[PDB]
Parts: sequence; structure tokens; C-alpha cells
Amino acid sequence: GVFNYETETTSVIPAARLFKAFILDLDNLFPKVAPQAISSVENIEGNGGPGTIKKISFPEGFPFKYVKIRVDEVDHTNFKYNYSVIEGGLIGDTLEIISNEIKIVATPDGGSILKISNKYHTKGDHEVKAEQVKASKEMGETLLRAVESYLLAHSDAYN
Repeated sequence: GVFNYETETTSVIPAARLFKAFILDLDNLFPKVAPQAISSVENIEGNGGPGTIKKISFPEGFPFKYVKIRVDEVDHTNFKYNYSVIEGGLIGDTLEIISNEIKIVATPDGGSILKISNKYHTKGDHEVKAEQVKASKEMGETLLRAVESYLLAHSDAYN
């Protein structure tokens, strides 16, 4: 079956600046600012753009050592990133693929909102565990705070 979860979290960073840091520089930024969430990021092939296969490793004592991601879309106009988790974790056992889309929309504040979508395609009768959804939500929030905070402490960065 295919099961959709959606969150939204707000940021005081302008959408255009957030997209640059959060999405376009995530390979460098993430293991830098959130080493408690992410210990490295390696591009197995590609730029970082559509077609890229990427390896994300997790710190010592996470449930899984690493996931592998396929980047499908990096829309610089509408501030969007589409990627699918194709290897690691429960992928190939309980899950077929997890496809994700992140979008950054400007708010009437001058800040922004991250809209996250996570589509789990399960194998057979296996059902998504609430703990997987919560850990994904939590991970998104730690990465987002850690980036926003870095941006506020380095005001000339990504303008």
C-alpha cells in the first residue's frame, strides 16, 4: 500500500535564502551543523541535481547505519526537492521505496514554511510504524533548526 504523511514547519529565514542552504548546500551543511543527526553525506554519482544517487550516514547508534537516496527534481524556481529512499533501513524488507517532496513557500511575514511529504510504499501487508513517522518528523525539525541557527549566526552566508 501507499501511505502519505505531511508536515509543515515554519522558519524566519526568507524562502529564497532557505532553499539555497537547506536544499542546495545540504551535503556540506547537514553533517556540519547537525552531527548528532548526520555523520556524512556522499554523492555516489552526480552534481547533487536530478539523477544523483546519494549516501547519507547516521551517527553511531542510530537504528540504521545509512540510507541511499535518488534525487528526482531540484526545482530552483518553486523551491522544491523531490527524492526517493531506495536503499537501507527497512527498504527491501518491509518497504519498497519512500518518496519525499520538500517545498519552501514564502510567508506574509517575510519568513517561510517547509512543506514535507513522505510517501511510504510498503511491501505486501506490512504497515508503516508510527515510530518511523515520528523519527522522520523529528529529524526534519532538528536539521531545520540547526540550519536556521547557522544562517542567523553567519549573516553574509548564502545571499
